[PDB]
Amino acid sequence: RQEWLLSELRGKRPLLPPDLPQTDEIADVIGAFHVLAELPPDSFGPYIISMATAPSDVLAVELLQRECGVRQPLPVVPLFERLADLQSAPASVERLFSVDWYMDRIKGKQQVMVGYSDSGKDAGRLSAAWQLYRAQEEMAQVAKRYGVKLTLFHGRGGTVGRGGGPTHLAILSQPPDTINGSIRVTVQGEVIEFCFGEEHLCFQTLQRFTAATLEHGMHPPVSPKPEWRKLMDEMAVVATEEY
Amino acid sequence: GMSYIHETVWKGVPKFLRRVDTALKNIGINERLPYNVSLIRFSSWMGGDRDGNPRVTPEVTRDVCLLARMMAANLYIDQIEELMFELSMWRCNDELRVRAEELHSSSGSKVTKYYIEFWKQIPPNEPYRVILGHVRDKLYNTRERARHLLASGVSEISAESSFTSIEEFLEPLELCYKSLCDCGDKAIADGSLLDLLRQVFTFGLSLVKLDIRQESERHTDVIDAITTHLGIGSYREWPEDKRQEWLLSELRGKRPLLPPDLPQTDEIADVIGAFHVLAELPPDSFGPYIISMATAPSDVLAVELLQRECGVRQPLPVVPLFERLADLQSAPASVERLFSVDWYMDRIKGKQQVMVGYSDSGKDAGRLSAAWQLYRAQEEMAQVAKRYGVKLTLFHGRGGTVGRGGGPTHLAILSQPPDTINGSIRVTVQGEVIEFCFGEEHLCFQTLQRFTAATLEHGMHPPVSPKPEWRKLMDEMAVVATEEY
Repeated sequence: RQEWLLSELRGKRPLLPPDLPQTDEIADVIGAFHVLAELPPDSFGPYIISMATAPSDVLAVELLQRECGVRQPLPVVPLFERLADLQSAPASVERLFSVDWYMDRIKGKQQVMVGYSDSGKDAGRLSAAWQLYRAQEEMAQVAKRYGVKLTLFHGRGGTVGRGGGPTHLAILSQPPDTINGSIRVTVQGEVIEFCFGEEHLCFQTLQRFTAATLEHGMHPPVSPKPEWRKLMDEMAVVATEEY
Repeated sequence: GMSYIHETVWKGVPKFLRRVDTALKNIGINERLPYNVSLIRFSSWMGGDRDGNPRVTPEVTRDVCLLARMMAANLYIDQIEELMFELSMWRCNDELRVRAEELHSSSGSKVTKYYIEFWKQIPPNEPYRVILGHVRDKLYNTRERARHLLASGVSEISAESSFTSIEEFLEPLELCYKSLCDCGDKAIADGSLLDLLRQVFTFGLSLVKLDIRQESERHTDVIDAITTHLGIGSYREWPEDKRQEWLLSELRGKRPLLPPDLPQTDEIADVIGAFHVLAELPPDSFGPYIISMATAPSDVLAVELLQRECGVRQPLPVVPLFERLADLQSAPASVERLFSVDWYMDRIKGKQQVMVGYSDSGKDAGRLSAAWQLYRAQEEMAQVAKRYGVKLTLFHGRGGTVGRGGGPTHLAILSQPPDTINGSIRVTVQGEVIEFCFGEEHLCFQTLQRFTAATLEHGMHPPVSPKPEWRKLMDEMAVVATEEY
């Protein structure tokens, strides 16, 4: 997949065939790619590939996008949500930084979302929670190694079950040196009423984020002790087992 | 050249046939000639032929081919407008009765005050006037549709609101005929109705089909730039067997070759342009796509590619132009080599056509040599086809003066090898001659008469085949002639 896609991306000759048949599904996706072509570049965020698993997953949207004609190809970002993908994530991320082509189009910046909702679904809460830590822990290191301004998109839910909880507490419970510059966070419907229902609520919400986020940078939390690390890893498998 | 169509040939054709009917009955055949059959058809090169003439840009074709469609639309209206006045019968087909009633409740509008005749809604009491009227209205949008298209960029008038195909225009007409013949009144059907029906088959929706021409070395430029750019060699420097390989792989393929980032050129584009327009306009408004000075079979394929690659619904057929002496000799060669390509031979579907030029042939060699050479050439070519079971039809590039292959029509047909016409032939009416042949009433009637009478006879009573003796002397002389010239 990587081999082919990569060469195809370096080619000059078209691909998407006119006579190509189309499912009620193969259309809903190819059409969407066209709407992005029309609308202005400033009105779009990134293209997030749910259930991201391997480096090809990204390269595929990198292609489909140019093969459907797009001025400013939205940036593509992986959504490692299953425990399996989370563990492998750090690899994927490094691989993508290995492909000269990508590294050049990346321009030094890179984003990657990480789900909490489904993540805690396959594996227990404790396990998922711990895994996510390591996830962003290593990912950062990888990035850092290639000098990439990796920023993480946090798919936090409304309930503790989907990664919910007090803003500051949360941002606090994240590996030191992973936030610093930027951070993205979701506000699941119900939470919007909460976090931005009143004016005093809004002001405080803005207050919370910018504050918490500022501290985590200049006053990072403590890095777990080897002993803690080990015992965590352990309780990790035991928590999924019973799960 | 159009002036003749809507001034003498338009109302001529129908009359010519009426006589072809009277003749048939005089020989026993108590049946008119089916209106679907078309004894004579008119095509044009004005706007399509762009070989060596830069002024015929791809837009020129859109314009001329659009304007011509408006003229047809216009002509037919005068036809229908009156026809309505004639078919005032009420006794109709069980089938027409339905078709009519539906259009009655569907219209419901009658406020068309700007209509000189048949302005308020037509009662279903007059079945045919009902359907005819409908056909007329759709005809107006067809005329206006084109007007706007020509005037501005587009038209408010919808596609479905107008006639886009000949079948769409025949179904209603044909209906009336059947209805009439069925409910008795056949004679009344065989009247103005029969005439209009014939016109539609002869003239269609665009007065005349339009041929297209362009020396192949241009098609080579385009294909070569496409390969160079994509990083796969220079199509130019490719050996004929190589080109046939690549070109055939492509035709078989499914993945697009035409890169959007392709570096255009006034000419590299001027040619792509042409193809695009071919896609825009209807499939019917065109004739064949001729390739000047095209030799090897790769030359016929390179076009088969570009057509589809530049997106063409019903890609028009390709026909070579053998004119220079040399090309006429090695003519049956390239011909056979071309029937040897499975893909081609397969999409061709038996029918094949090649054009033989009469001007340059005797320019480089004698008139005698050339005259004999064109005979031999189209003689053999007729077998290289008969052997592969293909209905090859010849396009004769006959001029005005004998020096360019001209001369009396019946004599010129009679001078053609036996068994090489069989009711299928295309002949050019070079500028000046158009005046000569269709300038007046009787004049036009003679040209049509002459052509069909000759072509008919040349088939059922062929000319003699040259005795071995003659052939030898002829071949020998031809040499002396050319050596003398």
